[PDB]
Amino acid sequence: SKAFDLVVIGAGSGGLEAGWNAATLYGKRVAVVDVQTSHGPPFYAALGGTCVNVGCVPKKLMVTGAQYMDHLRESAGFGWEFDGSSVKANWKKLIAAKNEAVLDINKSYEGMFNDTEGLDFFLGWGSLESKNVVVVRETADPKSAVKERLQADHILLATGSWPQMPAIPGIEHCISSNEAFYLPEPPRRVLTVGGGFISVEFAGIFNAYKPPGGKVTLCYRNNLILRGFDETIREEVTKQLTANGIEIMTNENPAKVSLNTDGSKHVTFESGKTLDVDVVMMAIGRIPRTNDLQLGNVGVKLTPKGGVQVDEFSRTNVPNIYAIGDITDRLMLTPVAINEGAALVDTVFGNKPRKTDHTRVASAVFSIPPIGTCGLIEEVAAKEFEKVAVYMSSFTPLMHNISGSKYKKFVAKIVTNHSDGTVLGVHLLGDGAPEIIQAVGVCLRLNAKISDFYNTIGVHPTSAEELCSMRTPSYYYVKGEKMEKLPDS
Amino acid sequence: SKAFDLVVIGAGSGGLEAGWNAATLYGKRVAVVDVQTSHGPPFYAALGGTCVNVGCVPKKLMVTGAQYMDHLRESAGFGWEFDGSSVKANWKKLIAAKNEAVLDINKSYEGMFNDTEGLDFFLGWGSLESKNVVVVRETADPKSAVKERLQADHILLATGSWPQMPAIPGIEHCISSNEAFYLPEPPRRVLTVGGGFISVEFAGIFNAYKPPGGKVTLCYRNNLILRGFDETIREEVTKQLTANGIEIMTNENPAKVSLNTDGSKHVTFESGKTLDVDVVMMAIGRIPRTNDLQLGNVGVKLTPKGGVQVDEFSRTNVPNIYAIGDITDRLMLTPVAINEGAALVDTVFGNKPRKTDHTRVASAVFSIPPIGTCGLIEEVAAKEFEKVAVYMSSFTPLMHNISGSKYKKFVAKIVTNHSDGTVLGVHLLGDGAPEIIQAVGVCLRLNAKISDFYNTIGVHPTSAEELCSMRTPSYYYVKGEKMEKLPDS
Ligand SMILES: Cc1cc2nc3c(=O)[nH]c(=O)nc-3n(C[C@H](O)[C@H](O)[C@H](O)COP(=O)(O)OP(=O)(O)OC[C@H]3O[C@@H](n4cnc5c(N)ncnc54)[C@H](O)[C@@H]3O)c2cc1C
Ligand SMILES: Cc1cc2nc3c(=O)[nH]c(=O)nc-3n(C[C@H](O)[C@H](O)[C@H](O)COP(=O)(O)OP(=O)(O)OC[C@H]3O[C@@H](n4cnc5c(N)ncnc54)[C@H](O)[C@@H]3O)c2cc1C
Repeated sequence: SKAFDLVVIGAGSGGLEAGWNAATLYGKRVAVVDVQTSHGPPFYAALGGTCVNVGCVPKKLMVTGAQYMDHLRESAGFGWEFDGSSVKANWKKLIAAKNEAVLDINKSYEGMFNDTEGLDFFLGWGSLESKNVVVVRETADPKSAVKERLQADHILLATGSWPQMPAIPGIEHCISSNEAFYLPEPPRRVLTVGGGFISVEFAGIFNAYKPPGGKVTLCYRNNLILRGFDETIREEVTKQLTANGIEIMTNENPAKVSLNTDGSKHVTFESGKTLDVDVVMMAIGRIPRTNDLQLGNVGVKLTPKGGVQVDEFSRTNVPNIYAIGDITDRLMLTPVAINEGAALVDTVFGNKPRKTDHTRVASAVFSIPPIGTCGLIEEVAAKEFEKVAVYMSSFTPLMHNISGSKYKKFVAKIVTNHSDGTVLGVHLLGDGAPEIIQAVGVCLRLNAKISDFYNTIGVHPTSAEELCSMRTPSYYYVKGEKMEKLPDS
Repeated sequence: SKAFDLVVIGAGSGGLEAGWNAATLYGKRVAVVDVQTSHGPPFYAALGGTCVNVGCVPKKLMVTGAQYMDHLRESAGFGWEFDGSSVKANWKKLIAAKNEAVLDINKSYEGMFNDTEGLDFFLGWGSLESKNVVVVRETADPKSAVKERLQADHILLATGSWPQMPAIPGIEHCISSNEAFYLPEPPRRVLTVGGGFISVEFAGIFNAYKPPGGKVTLCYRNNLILRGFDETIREEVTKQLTANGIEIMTNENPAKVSLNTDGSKHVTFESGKTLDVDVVMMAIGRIPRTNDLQLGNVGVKLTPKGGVQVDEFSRTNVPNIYAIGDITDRLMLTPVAINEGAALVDTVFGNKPRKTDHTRVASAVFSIPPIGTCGLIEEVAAKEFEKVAVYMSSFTPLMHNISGSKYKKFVAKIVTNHSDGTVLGVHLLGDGAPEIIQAVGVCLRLNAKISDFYNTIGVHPTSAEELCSMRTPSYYYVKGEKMEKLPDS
């Protein structure tokens, strides 16, 4: 067995940050375990994590590809002429370019390990033998051959999450986001199941790359997609996906899937409705990846919903064992996992406690058009504060009247504590929204007030200047009650 | 003769804000004077101002159209196929769409005047008869017939600026940005004269719409374009314009222009080099429009360079006469002019003095790719502060390695006071830059430190998140001198 200050199980976003920082900033001896060195089947995730291999990085490339469908059409309003009937979207090329880009990242990460002293990679499946020993095996099977036994002063659990699949008849005919990344050809008809960001993101990707006579359908078991997001924006994204040819089935959920004779899938819904598609993609949730770690050997406690139970400092109930990222089933974001890994390492090896702030985190949805958001939505804020103000701007930007995409209304909302003007949340929908919101996150850290926004001089002409052009609330909540104007008193 | 609380000469960015505020917020009687009711020849600007008619608004629509040249090309990396030889950029269509959009704004300003009590528009040329009378005439000639005599308690000068044309033989064969907006056809060969934002922005526009066998040349009298901007950005923009097929002639300046027998232009540079082009667009500066105001009648004082001299509250040497916007030859931006207009009105009619902060104003250049900037460049900071740190990131984002535009390095630079970490300037080059910098403007009003950026959680994947990923200075200025590391002293 080999001895290490820190052993990390999972070479993903959080795991690599922790490992890199411990080794290069604190001079510790670090071991990092992952199940394969490059993306794709059989394990999908790999060295670099979910985000690099089957997540943020590849899907952003694919969304960027999808945006060209809109660009090509929209150029005509600006005088661009070309043979429309010659236009074809080559999925095979997209996927091949994506694969090369992901592989290049895989390769650079193994170059990092090769070049970095005291930071070593171990290929295999990690699990807990005792509270000081990580065993590395050939496969996920607990009975597979032992490759390595790693003695660890500290153990970090960073194995992320995995797609949830519903227990319905014909689930074997369905796929998840994992497989979506490797489809040999683009589906003519596809059902995306779920109303969260993965389902909305992929619907837009499939919508652009669909062969002729194609149809993308997204279904969601409740009334309105994208729960947790601003309600205006939820309603507007629904309208804007619809206007780009995507069918949105709300209050619907698959009961059953079967094969048609030609090989296509026949979906039956709980309500009795039916749909024939070429691909059914489940995006109904991601669950912490705890099953292979043999946590019962050491008694690391889990949450009711299956995450590793931690405190604010990422500590489990076992003293030298920690958990960060998706395995904790909190905020499933890459930069949050990274921030968590860095704080952990500062605490443990730097001996100066640091915890990640999980509030006021800026995030994005790469829908078409995209969402950018930071902080509280108005419903949540109205429950915590007696007086809240909402500043709303919503209209089609000029260039989209010219482009023909008149449906692309840009939404900008600011939610404040109206007692002192403190900005509680900012919510954006439209082109550039993810890029705009980043520095907004810095503003909220500094406890910006609405006056800090409107007293800042705009950049003209942009969409972002709308954030600096709102002085009078559109409406209020007074102890939970929505109203246009404050009572005369 | 008509009596008014406020008479505004010039119905542009600053004038309209001031007029609207005085009428609607303070209930004053206001007159606003402009020379045209809609955009275009002979006087180009009109109701709405330079920005609405021959500036920011149409310019941005035209750059947006220009971006499609890149989009169509870059789509191929993501699998998009089409008949490339069928591609045509219809300049006439762009201009027609631009015109309708501008005209729509012209028309809406007329409804504003009609619906608003005590806010009236007068068509004609405004000038000062005396301290308390603005005279409106048919033309700029002070001998032309009087249309109106407006008795004014207060007078606001807001006539903006006008293109500078060098005194060279054959200047009559050259145009400015004004005429560029109305060219009947797109020029095959064009020379844009100047290294500032207008010359660069139009170079990009003409480059996208040029007919077959076209060439855009930009010339600049000194060594490196875009003086006043970040040095890394100046160098990068030069590289990236060149890579998109624009010729940049540095250390060259037109000495004369003559008309060829085919109507094209023969340019001779001070060096003796020559170049044949179809259009010569002068973009060597903009100078305050003071001549037609007959300021000598009242003795309003001008600065050495020709602007109306004002204090920080926009007051002239004459108590009831004020000046804002480009006529003051300070910061020539629409939102600054607007902010000055609002502050002046609060001061004069609210009797609570307010002034515009001309520091840390965010701004953009809509080059391809675009620049976004706020605050000080490092050479300027190194003079005001004893120790400054520069945080720098410059690389081609993944998508542009796939797109084929490998020359598109995104540049992010933060300049700080290294004594306390206070952010002094932020400078960006690349897609989204103008949108990213807006909320950065808010951050600098809040006196953000570098640590406020790097302790903010990133939105991934974005270009903007680079701003939150820089912890270690790339280099420093100590007592005005550049060095990679701080001295041990
Ligand atoms: C389709 C999709 C799109 C997404 N888009 C975004 C986005 O746009 N922005 C964003 O911020 N986030 C996005 N995410 C979420 C983001 O990918 C995760 O939040 C982040 O990757 C979690 O990081 P982590 O360190 O917790 O784990 P991961 O990055 O998932 O890394 C866990 C690693 O552990 C390995 N592993 C698992 N079991 C073992 C074992 N027992 N032994 C050894 N190794 C093991 C896995 O192979 C994996 O590489 C997306 C996710 C998906 C699925
Ligand atoms: C090509 C170009 C691109 C630009 N791009 C941007 C940009 O992207 N972002 C930005 O912030 N700024 C931009 N600007 C600058 C911006 O347009 C100006 O800073 C702004 O319009 C100035 O506002 P103003 O109120 O001072 O004057 P203006 O908006 O120019 O208004 C002055 C008005 O007064 C009228 N007038 C003149 N003389 C008389 C007279 N004697 N009697 C009656 N009326 C008169 C004129 O017709 C004009 O309408 C651009 C300018 C140009 C030329």
